[PDB]
Amino acid sequence: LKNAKEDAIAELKKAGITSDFYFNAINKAKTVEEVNALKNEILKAHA
Repeated sequence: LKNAKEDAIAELKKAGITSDFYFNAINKAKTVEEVNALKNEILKAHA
């Protein structure tokens, strides 16, 4: 769970997401699936 969130946040920075409640959802993410869900949702949303 630890590094997953960091890779997600990093990948968002790569995607071009600099909006910080999303970083603080990802850091609150209870499960890895939820981490991925957030990342994929944000990506698809901005896409």
